[PDB]
Amino acid sequence: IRPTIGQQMETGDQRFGDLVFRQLAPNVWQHTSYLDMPGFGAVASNGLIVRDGGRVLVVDTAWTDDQTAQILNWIKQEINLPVALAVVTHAHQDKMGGMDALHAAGIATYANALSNQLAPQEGLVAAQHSLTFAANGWVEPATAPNFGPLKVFYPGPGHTSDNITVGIDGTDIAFGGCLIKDSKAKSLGNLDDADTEHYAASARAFGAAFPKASMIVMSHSAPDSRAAITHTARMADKLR
Ligand SMILES: CC1(C)S[C@H]([C@H](NC(=O)[C@H](N)c2ccccc2)C(=O)O)N[C@H]1C(=O)O
Ligand SMILES: [Cl-]
Ligand SMILES: [Cl-]
Ligand SMILES: [Cl-]
Ligand SMILES: [Cl-]
Ligand code: NA
Ligand SMILES: [Zn+2]
Ligand SMILES: [Zn+2]
Repeated sequence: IRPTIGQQMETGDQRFGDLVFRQLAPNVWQHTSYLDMPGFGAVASNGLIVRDGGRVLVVDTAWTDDQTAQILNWIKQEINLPVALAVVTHAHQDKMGGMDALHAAGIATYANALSNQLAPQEGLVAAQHSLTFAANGWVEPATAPNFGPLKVFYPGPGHTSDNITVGIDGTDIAFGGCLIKDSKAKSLGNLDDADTEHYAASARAFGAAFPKASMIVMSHSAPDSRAAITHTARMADKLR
């Protein structure tokens, strides 16, 4: 039950197969999957599940196809509405490891064009659709058709050059993915593929994109305050 990296079990977490689901809002769930790193233990990765009327929107895969299938299973059981689309927040295993499971389920997948271009080099499957972004980082609306409350924002390079973020419009929830670390984080996680020059501005950009989101959901920590953004940014300031 207990990851080395990620939030531990708390009451109101629902354990379903190998995954954990935490209701954040009437219409928003966090999905948590665990990659058993040999010798390091389980690494939690969080995405989101959003009910938008008669359809469900997914943010990020699990680490694996098998885990992402369990997410669909959980959605089927708990919401029992079709998954309209998945948005995946950059081309790394924690965010796009389960693309095949979404595709096999006939779920329309969207990623940053650059994530799609990077997917093959990262041993991953591209999303079937490419999000492009304006100079101010907002998704080009035509590339994000019928996204409902998923408000996609490319904050700039940080965790990766392709990392994107998702505000859940009509909620106080914004999703920073692996760009954002919790307010008590000692580390910015894996900086291997990171843009250390732009990280801070990108963390802040995310904050300013979703100025009214009080609940910040991220890949490897329990949903947190805006302090997650500000702390991530302050840590990122040291990188320059
Ligand atoms: C949680 C991480 C430290 S690992 C993860 C990602 N890495 C992977 O998905 C790798 N496939 C992986 C290899 C070994 C152990 C865990 C993940 C990355 O490089 O951002 N995201 C990192 C992050 O968000 O900082
Ligand atoms: Cl709620
Ligand atoms: Cl503008
Ligand atoms: Cl906002
Ligand atoms: Cl700090
Ligand atoms: Na890489
Ligand atoms: Zn990553
Ligand atoms: Zn990550």
